[PDB]
Formats: sequence, structure tokens, C-alpha cells
Amino acid sequence: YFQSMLKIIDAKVIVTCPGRNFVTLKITTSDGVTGVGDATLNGRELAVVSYLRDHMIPCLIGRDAHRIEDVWQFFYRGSYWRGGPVAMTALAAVDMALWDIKAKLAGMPLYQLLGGACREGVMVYGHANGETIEDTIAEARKYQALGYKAIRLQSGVPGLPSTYGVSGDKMFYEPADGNLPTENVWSTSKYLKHAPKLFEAAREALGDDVHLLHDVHHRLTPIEAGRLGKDLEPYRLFWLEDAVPAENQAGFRLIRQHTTTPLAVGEIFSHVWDCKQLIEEQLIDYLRATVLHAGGITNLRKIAAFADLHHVRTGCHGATDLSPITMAAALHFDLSVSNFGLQEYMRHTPETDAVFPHAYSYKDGMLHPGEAPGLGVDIDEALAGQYPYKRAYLPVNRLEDGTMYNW
Amino acid sequence: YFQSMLKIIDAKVIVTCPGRNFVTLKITTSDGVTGVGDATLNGRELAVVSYLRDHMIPCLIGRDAHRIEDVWQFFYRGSYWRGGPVAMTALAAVDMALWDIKAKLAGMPLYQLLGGACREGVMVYGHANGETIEDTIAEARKYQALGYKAIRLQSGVPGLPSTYGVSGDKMFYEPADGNLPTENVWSTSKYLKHAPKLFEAAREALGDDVHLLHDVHHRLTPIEAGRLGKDLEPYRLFWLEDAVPAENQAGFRLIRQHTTTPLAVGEIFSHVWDCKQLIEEQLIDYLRATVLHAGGITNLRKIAAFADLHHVRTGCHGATDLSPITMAAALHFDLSVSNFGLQEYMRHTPETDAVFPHAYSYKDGMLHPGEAPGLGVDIDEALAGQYPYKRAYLPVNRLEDGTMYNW
Amino acid sequence: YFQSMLKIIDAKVIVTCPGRNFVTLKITTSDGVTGVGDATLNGRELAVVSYLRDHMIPCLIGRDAHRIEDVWQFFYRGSYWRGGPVAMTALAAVDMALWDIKAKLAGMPLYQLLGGACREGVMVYGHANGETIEDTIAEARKYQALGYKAIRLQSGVPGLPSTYGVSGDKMFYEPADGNLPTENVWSTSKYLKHAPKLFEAAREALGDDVHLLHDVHHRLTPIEAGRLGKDLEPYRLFWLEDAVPAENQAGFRLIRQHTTTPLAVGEIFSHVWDCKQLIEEQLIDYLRATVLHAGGITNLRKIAAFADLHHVRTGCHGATDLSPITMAAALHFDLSVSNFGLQEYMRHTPETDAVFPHAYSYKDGMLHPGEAPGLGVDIDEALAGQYPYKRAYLPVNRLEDGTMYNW
Amino acid sequence: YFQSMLKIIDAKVIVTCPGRNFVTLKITTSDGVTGVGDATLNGRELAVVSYLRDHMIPCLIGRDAHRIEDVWQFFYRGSYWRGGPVAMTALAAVDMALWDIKAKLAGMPLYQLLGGACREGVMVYGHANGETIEDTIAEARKYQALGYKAIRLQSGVPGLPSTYGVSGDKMFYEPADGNLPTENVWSTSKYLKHAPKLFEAAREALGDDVHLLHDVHHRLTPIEAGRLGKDLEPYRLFWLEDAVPAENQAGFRLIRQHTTTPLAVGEIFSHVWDCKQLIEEQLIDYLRATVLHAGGITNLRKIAAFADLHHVRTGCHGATDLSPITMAAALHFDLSVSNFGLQEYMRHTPETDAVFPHAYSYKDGMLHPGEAPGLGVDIDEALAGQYPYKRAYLPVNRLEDGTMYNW
Ligand SMILES: [Cl-]
Ligand SMILES: [Cl-]
Ligand SMILES: [Cl-]
Ligand SMILES: [Cl-]
Ligand SMILES: [Cl-]
Ligand SMILES: [Cl-]
Ligand SMILES: [Cl-]
Ligand SMILES: [Cl-]
Ligand SMILES: [Cl-]
Ligand SMILES: [Cl-]
Ligand SMILES: [Mg+2]
Ligand SMILES: [Mg+2]
Ligand SMILES: [Mg+2]
Ligand SMILES: [Mg+2]
Repeated sequence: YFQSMLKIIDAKVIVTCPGRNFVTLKITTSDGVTGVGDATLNGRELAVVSYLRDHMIPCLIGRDAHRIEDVWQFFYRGSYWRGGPVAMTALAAVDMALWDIKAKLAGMPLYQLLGGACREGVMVYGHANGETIEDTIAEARKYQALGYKAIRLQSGVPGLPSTYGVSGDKMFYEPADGNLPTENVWSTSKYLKHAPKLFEAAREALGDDVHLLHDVHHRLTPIEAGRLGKDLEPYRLFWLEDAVPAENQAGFRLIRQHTTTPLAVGEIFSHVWDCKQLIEEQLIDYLRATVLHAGGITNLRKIAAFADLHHVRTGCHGATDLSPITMAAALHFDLSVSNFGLQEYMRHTPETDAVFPHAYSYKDGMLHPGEAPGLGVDIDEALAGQYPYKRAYLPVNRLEDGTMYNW
Repeated sequence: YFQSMLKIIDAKVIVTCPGRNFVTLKITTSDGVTGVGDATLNGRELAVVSYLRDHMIPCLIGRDAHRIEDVWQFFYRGSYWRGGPVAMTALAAVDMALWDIKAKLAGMPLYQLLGGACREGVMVYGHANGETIEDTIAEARKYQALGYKAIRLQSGVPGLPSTYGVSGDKMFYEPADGNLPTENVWSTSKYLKHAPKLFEAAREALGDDVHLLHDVHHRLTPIEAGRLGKDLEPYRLFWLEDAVPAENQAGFRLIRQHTTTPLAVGEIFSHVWDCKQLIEEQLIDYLRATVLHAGGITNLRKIAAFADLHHVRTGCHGATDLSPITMAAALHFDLSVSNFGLQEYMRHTPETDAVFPHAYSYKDGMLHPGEAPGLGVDIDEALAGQYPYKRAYLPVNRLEDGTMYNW
Repeated sequence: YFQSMLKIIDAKVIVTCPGRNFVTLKITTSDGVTGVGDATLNGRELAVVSYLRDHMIPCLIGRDAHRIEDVWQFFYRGSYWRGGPVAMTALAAVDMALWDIKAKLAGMPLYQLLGGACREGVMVYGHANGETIEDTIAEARKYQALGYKAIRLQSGVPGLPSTYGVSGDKMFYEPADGNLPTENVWSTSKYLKHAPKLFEAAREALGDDVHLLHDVHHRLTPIEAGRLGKDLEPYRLFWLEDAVPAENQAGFRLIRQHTTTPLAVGEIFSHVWDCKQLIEEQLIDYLRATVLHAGGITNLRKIAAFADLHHVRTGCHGATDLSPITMAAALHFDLSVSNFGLQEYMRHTPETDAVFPHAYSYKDGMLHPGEAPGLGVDIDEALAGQYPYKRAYLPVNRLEDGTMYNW
Repeated sequence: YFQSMLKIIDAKVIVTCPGRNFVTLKITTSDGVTGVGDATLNGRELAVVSYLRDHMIPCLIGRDAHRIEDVWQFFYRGSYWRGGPVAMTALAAVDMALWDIKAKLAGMPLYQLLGGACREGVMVYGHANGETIEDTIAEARKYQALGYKAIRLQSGVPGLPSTYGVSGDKMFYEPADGNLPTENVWSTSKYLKHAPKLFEAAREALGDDVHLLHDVHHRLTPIEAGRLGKDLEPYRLFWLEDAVPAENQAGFRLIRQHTTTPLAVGEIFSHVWDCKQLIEEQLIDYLRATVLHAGGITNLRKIAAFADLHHVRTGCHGATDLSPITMAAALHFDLSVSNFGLQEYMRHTPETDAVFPHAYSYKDGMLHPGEAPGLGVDIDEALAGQYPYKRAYLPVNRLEDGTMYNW
């Protein structure tokens, strides 16, 4: 035998909007084996397109496709300016595509390369939202009837025109809805009094077996989050998510000091450095970082092993802005990681599913990555060409006095 | 006078199964004085048999039997690969047997060498289990009627086919029941809601004088354990045991931060290094490490003196898989240690008692080691020969999704 | 496609002594694909044989061979008594054999599953020993002439009959040489004055390009190690190894405080818990834990990712008591791990190489795992049968006054 | 068999001055077996006499002599006002006498009850003092010629009439020489410049094999001690003792930060609380606390086990004001403790040896406790009656300006 080099002979970025924007990388190797990776960065999509097309891809051509770790370190260190959502999301696409290729050459679904199956499927949660508590609870009943064992509840705040998680969309939430960003208004005090009522009513209506989750969406200070967690303790939430802006990781110390409600954070994190203190101080229970926005399978696996030393479990973000390619990768990761916690699942539109055909599927409150070789996913480029990019921004949020705040 | 060397002239390992597996070491010295030690490691018994027969014993022959500490350091450091349950359990058998010999030469029950009696007897707890709370409480009444001042309560979790501590055995629990390991299924959420009801009903039925204990059996995360401890505070438990897997000792910081329910851990520990942080940070109230699995009388005494600097008391593990030889040693230790907390007591079968005749006995919620010279215990080798080894494993435990978990 | 279960249909333990004792596990799957793992625990070999044969293997038969992580967690948690050198070495054999199988099914050398190659080969060091400094330096010149870029130097201590690393063996050191353990005598003060002279002369003779290493072999206290490190600073050692017994991990704080000589430790570690504090406090530069004694490829990879957060690099132990099966596994690991530091290499005897035929090879100061599918190694069972087990112990070490000490 | 109570039927305190003051406790049990303990508190002797005669002894009469630990806790907790040199020295006499009795009943020298021998004898150091460096070195040569492997050096400080350790006594130092306390004058600056010259010359004259020690005698601040330790590093002292007054245990942090010279402290300590921080922070290498002044065999053993977790070794104080009864006890302790470091040995006068006949003896730089049953020591009461108490105080020390300072 000889070392086999499978050269990368081509790599391209495809942009499509089958209901929302998605950016995809497709790598082709010498013998025609291809791999794809998601590179979608909601609301800043084209920055990642240029990062890939104009800078990374020309360095990728002609490389040995087998050298996954080396390529990862090459782009991570070689950019000189290190990390960040654009670079790490661009790197995630490369990593996903190379692991797709690796598993195809091995003749196995990717999870078999990552340690094999640790569970029979991946528990998911869906998204119950409504303008009132009553509407939110009605939506949650539908998720129960659908076999979901875990449900995130989000309700409008009385006295506020809008809040995170509440829209006309039922089976998903699709926030990037402005040709310019939608402006929202916020009151912490109104929200803090209301949230516990939501869960009080929800437990009464829905019973104790179902797992209930809530996303604070970055809107509190640590002492307010400690209070909110404490008020929510009687309802035993599965997690309370993104309670406070987390750049200052020590901010979670006060929360942890004042409540036993479990804490989750990090859908926006792009590297281990965004959560190292959170994890090593046991300040959170679930890490929400994803293969898409934190640098691929390669990096998320490393982070998850670190998390497992500190009683932290995975709770990967799963909003519609992560394409089916991310979902495939995420599911191979979730099926094989020992310290799995929960997987978010917002349904994509039928058009998105058709552009990104995949083997994964839902059954009885669980997703499963399927048994096809590779990620078990691809892009239909002809169909993708029928849905041109359309600019869309995430909303922003301001205080009652106009102060710029967190959405 | 001259230094007297009492040479070890023989040492052998006897395996017997008078109801369950037991491994025993018997050392003979030049003048015929013998000592025995327990070497039983539930579910991995024969690994310790080989560790002793094939490696340790040949180094033991011809040594001065008086040099207890030196022999201890010889095997502990000399194995090169240090500690671990197999090695420390093997070393525990040696240490117990040498202390048996030492006390016999001194003409005294062992506790007289270890500082003398500090109490009139050793308070014990027994094991009330039942499929329902009602059955568990009925079992606890029987223990009260038997004079037990302390009782561990364990109840089935509704919606779960089985849980730790609950079986058809009443006066004891005998888990190693599989020719292969029994698989169990687990739900933390079902358990967390149920456990407090058990103790609410138990206090109402049983009154406030009796000490009530609970064994979580490794199944929670620190934040869940903090919650469970908090929910149990109104019932004033004597201890809440093995709340979380303890390899990461800092994990107990969150528990201690959120509850005043007293904490116990460590039946599986094999050395001081498994609990040094727990003790020095005052993260626990009772250490459950035993003479059998943490390296004998010599080492447990050292650990207990360290524990006494930090308000930690002994709460030695006492399941049926510790033979009467361990029980004898444990009782000499418990009677003489100043910072004694409680001793676990599961009754052995009549056949086990006959194979291991002993002076210790139960009366009015207490055990006492007896006044015979030595440990006050021996093995009847002829009777032991009538009960051949039979393979039996401890159960395992998995989450609802198949994830490998803690039993 | 369907989930493919490749059942384990057989597993056996083979013991052989082609120059020294080796224990091997061989797993056979339904279609005849086999994998092997090393289970050798120097000086306590047969304890691991029984741990595997009598307890683990019967649980292994009929399992899905693809489920590597699940099997790992099954044995690690399921033993109930957790970790320890016997259990983790037994588990390492299972893990190595399953990864061998996985890579064979994938049609790839194992390193391709673990991230691909990160380097063109694996830098090694050899072992220069001699009774005097002059003899040690003469031996080091031979290693230089052999293309070794890194060399460990160990010299006799004047006034002491023997010391670690110094024997009649030149291309390797084979300590387990007693039908009972050889007793050695030790003086720290003689050693502390002498070691720096060794390296002073060595730099003068050998130049500055070559990497020089030293193994303290557990013999100092932290303040003595700080002094020794300081005295060695002018000679810029690659690492100073096992300076102090490391059960108390905080012991390395004083060393780190007083010297910039790089530190390595952990050939004896069996799990991440033996080094978590060392790593997270940046108290060491190289972790010496191995796939053999710390629970296989699966676990060492996890530990290495943790190490990479803290500037720690791998420096895997490589003495002759790790069989060629471990070496193969270690090399696949070393080639693919990003934070590689150095690999120890003691040459095996020709008879050992013949019993364990392998693809890895040495060239110009580097080893390379080779490109065969799997680990690239196997056992020749017929030849192995010609070399029956022969009992052999590691030496022990005592102070000048007889006190039991560290070898 | 029945529990045997050996009642204490009498206990008395004998005061004698065979060269210096000694206080002794003698306990008699029902069958005539007796035990003795030292209660000497240099310079405050009669306070301990009254503490015993007037308060403790009447509570002792009629107690079970076998209950060593219980008696210890009885006096330690029961005094209400806890610890202190008077109470703990009084308690030490009781503990020594009870352990003497216990070993006599067992028919063994005491070390056999405390774990057996860990070494062939107990390394000691003697006391070289002189007015000049030259005289000090001349005295050290005599100790070498006597087979001492370790020697404390103390020299006069030029420009100062006197300093600690320097007197007309050669084989010992006998400071309590005032019918009122002798006043001394002190200059730290003169001392700091001089001490390193002493050891520079001493190494040159005496060679590198011999262990050299120095007693700072409480006279520096931490930053000065750090400097002195640093200046002494080239001469590799065995220890630097009592560098700073140690009530503030954190004071040793600065020393440890600035020097690798090993540190010893604690001849004056009366309980574990005087050194818990020193030990747990690894701020010292040798604990100097003794069986006499820190509460007997029972308590020193506990402290030594704690010390062994932190790389601390025993370095028991051994000045002439500890009677041969303490020396006997100390030697049984030193022979049997695993983490032994060194034992101080100042020779008693011939008259003292005759009043306190004993089995221990010196040979080749070592003491050995002997093989007689018990402590191997007694008091000759008739001879003791020939040497009436004579008041004698320890010296005091003041700064050049009159400021009260530390002797
Ligand atoms: Cl493109
Ligand atoms: Cl509402
Ligand atoms: Cl046997
Ligand atoms: Cl082990
Ligand atoms: Cl019930
Ligand atoms: Cl076999
Ligand atoms: Cl030499
Ligand atoms: Cl009197
Ligand atoms: Cl006092
Ligand atoms: Cl002078
Ligand atoms: Mg969110
Ligand atoms: Mg338990
Ligand atoms: Mg080594
Ligand atoms: Mg002194």
C-alpha cells in the first residue's frame, strides 16, 4: 500500500433562497467523490461567500482531501486574524464537506467514524409560540400530539407589540424578515413578571413529563436572570437559554449562585474561547454551539469532550437558518457524542428540503441521521438555481427610551 | 529482648459463593498464627484473585509479618502503576490479615490497638425498599420495630420498570444477579419529582426521631442534586448519598452551594486522592470509603484523620458484597475512630455467616465487633469448599434513548 | 441502506513472552474481520488477563463492533468500581481492537479516521544510559549517529550501586528483571548534585541542536524538583519527567513556580482525572499518558483535546512493556493529533517484532505508522505459543535507612 | 472473652532536676502495670504540674486505661478552653503513659502497635556551635567523626555579644540558664550578611555528603527569610528552621515564593491548628512539632498523616528539655512513621540518663528505640528525689533600640 492522496480538484459556493437564504460549499475530489458543507451566516450571508470564494478556496484547490485536521489548522491559524463568526462559519463548511468525503470513502454514515451510535435516536424540541399564554399553550399541545418530548415555549409580553419567538409561523420561527432590520421595543420588567406565569399555566395544562424550555434571548442582567431562574424553579424547566449577553463569561456566576434552573447558552459562539470559562467553572448545563457556527465537526467534537469533564451536555442550536446540511452533520455528531443533551429542530420549508435532499428523518420526538454514506445529504444545484438570493436581516431590539439593546 | 521477626510462611486465596461471591486471603506465620482479609471486588472478583495469587503473594512470603506499614508502602508504591480498585482491594486483604495477626499476638481485639473504644457500639442503618412509596414505608416500619435508629429508603419510580435499591430482597439488596449484567432504563425527571414525595410520606408515617437516608446512586448532575437536596430539606435526611458521579470533585461545589441536606459519597473510592478535594473544601459530611476498597485499616485510618480536620465523619459502605471479614474490620475501625458517623449494615445469608464465623453481633440498632483477639473472624475452609464460585455481574443503567449511563 | 451490525463473535486473550511478557486481545467479527489490542500491564500482567477473560469478554460477545464509544462507556461505567490501571488497560485493549476493526472496514490506516496526517512523521527519542557520565555521553553519540533528534540521558549516581535508566541494555531498558522485585537504594542529595553535571558535560559534547531529556523517576519533592529544574536551565532540556509523585497534582505548582525547565509526567496515569488539575493549571508541558494505560485511542484523544486548550502537548510513554500493538496505535494517534510533542521509542527484541508483525518503521529520527488498513499490526498466534509467560517484576527502591520509596 | 477494663488506680507527677528541670507523669493500673509520660514545659514547668495534679489527674483516676482516644478527646474537649502549650503538654504526658501501658500489655515495643518498623533506625542531627565560623566548623568536624550524617550549624554574629545556639555547651545547648531570663541583643542586618558565609565555609571544609541545617530562631520577616533562603541555596541545606514567627501562617507564602531552600518549623506548636495552613499550602518541608508539646503519640500521628498528603515529613524537635521519656516516645513514632524526615538529638547529662533509664541508643548517626515492651523507659523515683526542682528561664531577645523581640 501507498499513502493515498485524494486531491481536491474543485470547490464552489452556491447561494440559494428556497424560502430563506442558504450558502453551500461543494468540494470535488480527483475521482469524482464530492462533499458539501453549510456556510450560512444569517443576515451576513455574503461576507462568508466572499471569505470562501475570494480567499479560502484558492488555497484549498489541489490539497489532499484526507488531511482534515491539517486543513482545519491551516485555515484557523493561517488567516492570521483568528476566529470570528465569518471565518469559523467558512471553516465549518470546509470541515463538513471534508468529513462528508471521508465517510463516503469509508463507505459509512459519518457517525460511524465519530465513535458509532450512542443512542437509538436524537431527542429534539420544537417551538411553541403565541401572542398570549393561551395561544402558546395551544401550540404546545400540538407539539405534544406530534410526539415531541421537549418543547420550547415563548409568549408575547403584555404591553409589548412583539418579543422573541412569537410570530405567525407555527412549526418554525423565521425572524430574518426585513429588507432592512425590523425594530422591536423591549421592557425587562414587564417580561420578568410575565415569564413565570407562562410556565405556571403550561405545567398545569401540559403535565410534568414533557420537557419545557425557554429562550431569554440575551435580554437580562445576571441578577435579573438569577431572579427569573428562581421564579421558574417550581416548573422544572429543561433549560433557560441565553439569559444574559455572555461575552463576559463571569456574568453567569451570579446566575448559578441564585438558581438551580438549568442554563444553556452559545448558539452564537464561534470557538471554544467563547465558552471555556463557562464550562470550566460549571456555570452552564448545555452548550448550544453548533457545527455550523463554531468551526465544524472537528472543532465541536473537541469542545464536547472538554464539556464532558464538567458535566456539560450538548444542546445544539437548530433554527431554520442552519440548512439541512448542518442538520445532517449535527445529527451524526448528536448520535455519536456521549454527553448529548438535546437537539433543536425547526422544520424547513418543503422547497428547502427539495433543494437539499437528505436521509435524516423525524419519528416519535427524535431525529436520526440515516444510514447513507457520508453526511447523507447533497445539494440539487439545478433546483437551487431557481431560487435567487434575497437580502434579509435579523431584527434588532431597543429599550423603551430608544437605547440600542439585544435582540 | 531482641527484635522479633514473625515470618510469613504461607498465604493463599480462597474463593467461595455461599449465596454470593467472596474472595479471602489467609496468611500463616511461622508459629501458626493466621490472619484473614477480605478481597472481594463485586463483579470483577477474579481480577483480584490473580492480582494476589500471581503477583502480590510471592512477594509476601518470607516477609516480617510485624511490618504492616512497610508492607503497605511496598505494595502501594511497588506496583509502579499506583492505586485503582483491583490493587487497593488486594492490598486491603493483606492489611486486614496483618492487623488480624498483630492483634492476636497482642492478645487483644483489634479496636484496642487502634485507640480503644470511643463508644458503646456502632450505630447502623438498614435498607427499606419497595416498588411503591407505601411498600417502602411498610418495610421501614419493620426496621423500626427491629430497633434500627437509621433507615435508608428507596422506592420504585413510577413509569420506570426498576430503580436502585428496589428488589424482592427485604433485609438486604443483592444486585449482582446477572450471568450477564441486567440492563435498566432511567429517567432523571421522573425520579426528581418522585423522591421528595417518598420522604414527605415517610416523615408523616415514621415520625421525626428516626434517621432517614437516601442513595441517589450516581444519577444526577450537580445542579439537579442541588435541587433534590433542597426539595428534601423539610424532611431532614441524615444524608443524601452519591448524588453525582464524583470523579470531578469540584462537582460537589454546586450541590453544597444550593442545599443544606447533608451529603455522603465514596463507597467506590480506592484512595485518599478520590476524595481529597471533597474533604478539604468541606463539600461532604460523610465519607463512605471502606477498609475493603480503599486499602485496609491502615489507609482508612489515615483518611479518617484527614476527614476529622474538616468536619467529615465516617459513613462506611456495608453492602453484602463486603464479607463478614470486612464487617469485622470495619467494626473495629468504627468503634475506635473518633469521627464516626454511621455504618451501613446489610444482612448476609446464613450460609455466608457459617462460612465466616465471627464475634460481632447486632443489638438495638448497633453492631459491636466483639472481644475476641484479632478481627474476631475466620474462614471455615472446608465449608467454603462446598460453595464454588459462580459468575455474577452488577447491573448497568441507560437513559431512555439508549445512552450508556450510571447504575 | 440499513444499519449494519457487525457482531463480535469471539474474543480471546493471548499471553506470550518473546523476550518479555505481553498480553493481547483479539476480537473476531461475523465476517472474519479481526482486531487486536495490547493489554500488557508490566508486573501485574495476569490481573488484566483475568479482568478480560473472566469479566469483560463474556459481555463483549455478540455486541455490535461498530459501537466504539458505547462499548467504552459500557465498560468504564459498568464496572461500577471506576478506572484504575487494571480496568483501563483492559479497556484500552478493547478500544484498540475495535478501532483496528473500524479502520479495516473503512479500508484505511487508522490515522485517516482520526483526522488525517498532521505531519510527515513522528519524532522519537531513544535512551542513552551509562554507569558514568562518560559512558552515558558515549551512548548518546551513538543515538545521534542513528539520526535521533532527541535523546534521554540517564547516568549512574556516584556512591549508589544503581539508578533508574542505567543497565547493560543499550538500545532499550528492560527493568522487569526479577523473579522477585530487585531492591535498589537511593539518595536524593547525591542525585541532585550529580544530574546537572551530566547535562553540563552532555551539552559540551553533543552540541545545542539535539533535544535532551531526563527522567527523574518519581524521586524528588516539589521543592527539590524546582531546584533541579533551575540547575538544569542552562542546558535547555526538552523535558524533565516525573519529577515528583503526582497523586497530589498541586505538587507541581511549586516546581512551576521555581523553574522554566519544561515538565512532563504521566506514563502511569489511567484516566483524565489523574491529570486534570496539572493540565488546567498549566503545570506541565507534556502529557505522557498512553493509549495502553489510559483507556485506548478513544480516551487519549479526548484527553489530548483538553490538553490543547492549555498549551500541553503529547509525549507518550514508549517503553518495551508497551507491545508493538500499542506502538502501532500510538503512532496512528501521534501522526494525527495536532498538539503532538514527542514519542518515546525503545526498541523491541527481534522475537517480539516477529510475534507482532507490523507496518510501522523508523527513519531519520522518526517513526511512521505505515499505510496498511487498520492499526497495521497483528499477532502471529502460532509463534506466540512458542514463548510461554514468565513471571517478572519491576524493581523497587528504598531510602538509605530502609524507608520504602519510589522506583 | 469479656471486655477487659484495666482501671487506673493512681497517677502522680514527679518533678526532678538532674541537670535541668523535668516533669513526669506516672500512671498505675489495677494489676500494677505502670506507664510514664513527659510533661516538661521549659521555663513554665510548674504550670503543667498544677494543670495535671490539681485538675486532670482527679478525672483520670478510675478510668479504663485501654481507652486512649476517648481519654484524649475527654481532656482536649473537656477543658472547655481548648489547646495551648500547657494543656497539650499535660495531655501529651497522659497519652504517652497510656500508650506505654498499652504496648506493655501487648508485650511489644510501642512502634509495633503504630504500624511496625519502616526503617532500620532513625537518622539524627547534632548541634555544632561556636563563637566564630572557624569554631563552628571545628565542632561540626567532631560530629562528623562521631558518625552524624546531619549537623546543625550555629555561629556567633560578629558585632553581637550572643546569638541562638552558641554557648559553652558542645554536645548540647542548654539555654534555660537564668534564675531570671538572660537578655540578649539582636541585629537582623548583621545576621543576614553573616549566615551565608558560615555555610559557604562549612561546605568547603566539610564536603557535600553531610546534611547541614540551620535554625533562624524566629528572627526574620518573610521577605528577609526569602532572601536568606536564596543566599543559602548554593550550599543545599537540609532545612532552614523557624525562619519567621509563624502565628500568621500565610507569612510562609513569601518565603516559599522566593527560595527553594527547604523549610522547617513548629517545635513550639501545640496542635494541628498551628500548622494546618502551612501544610495544606505546601509552605514547609518538615514539621518540627513533637509528641511532648503537641498532645502525644495520638495527636502527632494524626498530624503526620495529614502532612503526608502534602509532601511534608517529620522533623521532630529534640532539645534537652524533652526528657528521655519524650525521646523514647519520639523514637517509636519516628521508626514507624512512613514520612519520617529527621530527628533532633541533643545529649542529656549522665544524671538525666540515670534518672530515666531507657532502651534507646545511638549508633552510626542513628537512634533506635530498642525492643523492650512499652516505651522502653521508666523513672527511678528514689534517684529523682535527690535532685530538687530549680527555677530556670529561657532567655529573651531585644532589638538594638530595646524593642521586645523573639528569642
Ligand atoms: Cl464559487
Ligand atoms: Cl397572556
Ligand atoms: Cl491461592
Ligand atoms: Cl485497578
Ligand atoms: Cl409510589
Ligand atoms: Cl482467552
Ligand atoms: Cl560520572
Ligand atoms: Cl502528684
Ligand atoms: Cl495554655
Ligand atoms: Cl566568624
Ligand atoms: Mg436561542
Ligand atoms: Mg450506595
Ligand atoms: Mg518514565
Ligand atoms: Mg529550633
